[PDB]
Amino acid sequence: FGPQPISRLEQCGINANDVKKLEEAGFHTVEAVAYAPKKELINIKGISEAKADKILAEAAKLVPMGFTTATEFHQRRSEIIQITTGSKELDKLLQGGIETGSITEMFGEFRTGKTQICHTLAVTCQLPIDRGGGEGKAMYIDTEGTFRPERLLAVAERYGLSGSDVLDNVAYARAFNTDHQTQLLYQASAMMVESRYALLIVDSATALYRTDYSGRGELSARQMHLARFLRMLLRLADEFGVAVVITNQVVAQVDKKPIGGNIIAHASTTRLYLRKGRGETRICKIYDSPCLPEAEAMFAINADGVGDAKD
Amino acid sequence: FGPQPISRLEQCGINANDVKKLEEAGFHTVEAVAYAPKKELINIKGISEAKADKILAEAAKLVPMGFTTATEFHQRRSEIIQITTGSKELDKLLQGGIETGSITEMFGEFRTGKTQICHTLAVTCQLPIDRGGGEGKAMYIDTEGTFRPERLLAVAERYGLSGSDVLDNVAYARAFNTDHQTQLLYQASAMMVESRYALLIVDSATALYRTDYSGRGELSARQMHLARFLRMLLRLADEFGVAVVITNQVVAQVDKKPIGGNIIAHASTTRLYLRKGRGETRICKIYDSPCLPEAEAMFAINADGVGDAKD
Amino acid sequence: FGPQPISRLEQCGINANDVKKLEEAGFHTVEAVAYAPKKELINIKGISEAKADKILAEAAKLVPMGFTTATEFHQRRSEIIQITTGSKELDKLLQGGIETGSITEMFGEFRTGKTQICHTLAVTCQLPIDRGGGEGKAMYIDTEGTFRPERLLAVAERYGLSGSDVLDNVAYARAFNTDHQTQLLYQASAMMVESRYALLIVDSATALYRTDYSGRGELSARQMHLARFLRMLLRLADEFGVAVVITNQVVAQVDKKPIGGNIIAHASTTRLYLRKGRGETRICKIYDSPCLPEAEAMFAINADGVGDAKD
Ligand SMILES: Nc1ncnc2c1ncn2[C@@H]1O[C@H](COP(=O)(O)OP(=O)(O)NP(=O)(O)O)[C@@H](O)[C@H]1O
Ligand SMILES: Nc1ncnc2c1ncn2[C@@H]1O[C@H](COP(=O)(O)OP(=O)(O)NP(=O)(O)O)[C@@H](O)[C@H]1O
Ligand SMILES: Nc1ncnc2c1ncn2[C@@H]1O[C@H](COP(=O)(O)OP(=O)(O)NP(=O)(O)O)[C@@H](O)[C@H]1O
Repeated sequence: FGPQPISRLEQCGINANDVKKLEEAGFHTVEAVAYAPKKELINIKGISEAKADKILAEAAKLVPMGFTTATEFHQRRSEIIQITTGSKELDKLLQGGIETGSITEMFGEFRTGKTQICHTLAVTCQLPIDRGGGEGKAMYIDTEGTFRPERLLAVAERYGLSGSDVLDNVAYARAFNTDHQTQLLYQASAMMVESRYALLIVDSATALYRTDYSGRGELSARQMHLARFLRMLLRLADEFGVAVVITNQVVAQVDKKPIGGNIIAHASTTRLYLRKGRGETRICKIYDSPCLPEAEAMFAINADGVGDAKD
Repeated sequence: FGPQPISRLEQCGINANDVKKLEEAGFHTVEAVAYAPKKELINIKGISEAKADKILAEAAKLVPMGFTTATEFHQRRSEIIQITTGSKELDKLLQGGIETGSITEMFGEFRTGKTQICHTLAVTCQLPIDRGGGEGKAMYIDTEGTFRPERLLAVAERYGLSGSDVLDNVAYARAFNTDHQTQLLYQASAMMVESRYALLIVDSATALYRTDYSGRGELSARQMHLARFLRMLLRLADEFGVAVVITNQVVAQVDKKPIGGNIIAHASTTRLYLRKGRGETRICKIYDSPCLPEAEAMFAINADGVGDAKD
Repeated sequence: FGPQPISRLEQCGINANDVKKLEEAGFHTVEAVAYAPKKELINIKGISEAKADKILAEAAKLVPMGFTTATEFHQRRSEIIQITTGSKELDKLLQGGIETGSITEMFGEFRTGKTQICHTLAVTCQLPIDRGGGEGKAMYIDTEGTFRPERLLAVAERYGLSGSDVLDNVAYARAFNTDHQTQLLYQASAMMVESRYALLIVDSATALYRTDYSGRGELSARQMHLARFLRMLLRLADEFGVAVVITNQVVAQVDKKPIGGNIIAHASTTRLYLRKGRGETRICKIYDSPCLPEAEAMFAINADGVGDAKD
């Protein structure tokens, strides 16, 4: 029920031809269709004045904000679900868990468990609201080929759900390059129209972007392309309130650091760092998150997935 | 009491039809209606000569400057309120605080606390004049979705005010694109007609402008659009004397820098830089401000908001 | 004593009605009334032949040049006062200072100190001729709202003058748009009739002109309007010999530059560039000035105003 469909903005100014171009353009709702600047709609082989009428009409009949106090907004935030991670110590750290209708991503070294957390979340989101993760199908865009359904099965056994049913409600595709990476998101937006989603794990979203192209010159272009990809996610984030989790790679300071420069920085509504401890033990620390201060946690990696310190 | 309303410029040349177009055009006062060039009024389906009469009539009965010495002006500046930041060290830096009827904005890296300062100011402005921040409702245009009423509650507890009352006097809306960004300002101007305002925090005003469009070609257009947005703010700044605070993003030099190019530069009646120090500690330094020289400060981020170096 | 009044051109052809229109037209002298071509006077609801008689009469009794050698003119240039800047290094650069009965303007980046220099000059012009700046009241048209009387007080303390008296002899108004910008100049011309003036700082004269209107189309109009504004200044420059200083904004080359195209180019009787150096230090360099070739200078910004390199 979360969004209002495109076929709803059919007041008296949605003809066949009019709405024959908006869907194909990549608009499968009224929200993301309003959210768009005159700039957007005009660049899609429409008529200047015809397209302008389309905007104003929909906008009046979509609640396009206009200083709606703060008390009312405060209540809005109380209704937002927070997904459980499976570790009590990790849950405590997030004062509940991973926020929806936001951007939340972790980076660390290889072996640290960023890929791990994603698999665990893919299952934990397939539960009753009362048991943390609220009902809603999970989508996984992997870029590393590090998807392992077997890992999901072990998590399903811990939480005592039918593996086969859980795997029906997690959806997968592999993005293989930058242009594909962006392109895949348009398919994503269509997917969440038909059925209610809760979760995105985009495995290594930004990690592809380093091998992708350039290096040090015509990187301007990379930052532009990433920023464009990232704004789309955020569009997708407020439109439906699906929870965006991105995986990140790191680079040494050489004079230990989340890659992609700053563009990813300003995007992040919540940041996390992983590093390896002794044996199976691992450390998560918050980096940048508006809500709660910087804090550390012990947790471990069990055969059941991401759990508390077995010791 | 700060402005004179549109229905005041009703001497003998404000008919129904005459004043039926000025409001809808985006004029909710006599100040901003005078401040306008013949250019402005003429571009709004009015009559050349009819509109010209409207200008001259209002202008004579609005004190449209004309070399009113400097001693008189000096006294005017003594009457301007300076908002407190909550950190004594930070307050000292601004020889009182954030000037009203101006443009004051900070930029830094992610995690630095630009968003932080905004939330803190949103509360500090809801106080008696004697306790720094003068009485007058706060308006928050966010673009990042980094608004957290919870953060405001912690600040309210420190200063011992009713959270619920404070949240009634802070107003919120999210701008989602360039055209929306500008559009939202027209609603803003109407808002401050009905009730007395003190504060604007526009979170990431300029930060939206990078993902917004183009890059390196047809950027001319971006600068034009930003400059237009920025002049409107300034219009709003002298008209009512509401205090404008803008958040900014940064870009690496690649051969560390406030984005949007120079257009934002000339706008700024006061500039600030934030960077991260060791632990919870942070550094603010002044950049460009006509009044006081370049100086540095230690401050920290407490659970109460932006405070002094706990140490 | 600098000009001859309008009521002086009352030989035998200045009636009530005749001189009832020239003042209101914007003529408060014989100089600017003579400099005007037939075109001017005829466009102000006068009689063709009546207005023609008005021209010829005044012209005969105003010394309207007529190829007056070179040697005599050379002596005229020796009598022109040159205002001090307060920095010995900066003074040396101008072989004395800012020429009067001319157009002298600086541009640079934000933070560079163009606004700074203006404030400093506003005080330095309130002195005995022997101490640089010659006696005569200062007028400041600001467009940015970057006027700070406090800055003038610090300068007054250095030069040991009564702040209150100095502020009585600096006059201020804010121009808020193009039409206002031009309009304000007519009030200016009247101001200098009653009392002897020395100085104009027009803060950001041209800087308003970019946000003002258009962009890339119907810019021909901007050029026309600026050129008209600029010619008026020059009229004001030869008429009274009041010293015109204009502030300018800059634009990136995008393939660092004084804004407003070429029209400002030909106007400039002397040009200056500012850029930031290390710490409080700044560099001024001459651009285009007929008199002395291109040279560079170190100077600094002290709490006393614009001074020499403290080091
Ligand atoms: N079934 C399992 N039970 C317990 N531990 C496991 C299991 N499978 C793998 N591990 C270990 O748990 C750790 C998890 O980190 P891992 O998620 O593999 O890092 P990562 O995020 O994949 N790095 P990248 O390869 O760049 O994506 C590894 O060090 C593995 O050896
Ligand atoms: N309740 C709290 N008490 C103390 N510290 C906090 C609290 N909440 C968050 N923090 C931390 O304080 C810092 C504030 O910086 P922050 O305001 O989040 O940067 P920012 O301006 O939001 N960057 P952006 O995400 O681009 O808008 C962060 O590094 C947080 O970890
Ligand atoms: N009282 C003071 N003493 C010493 N330095 C100061 C003082 N006040 C301001 N400054 C600094 O001196 C510099 C002067 O430049 P400034 O005149 O502010 O540039 P500008 O011409 O105003 N640019 P714009 O904002 O476009 O008009 C700034 O970088 C200030 O931080």
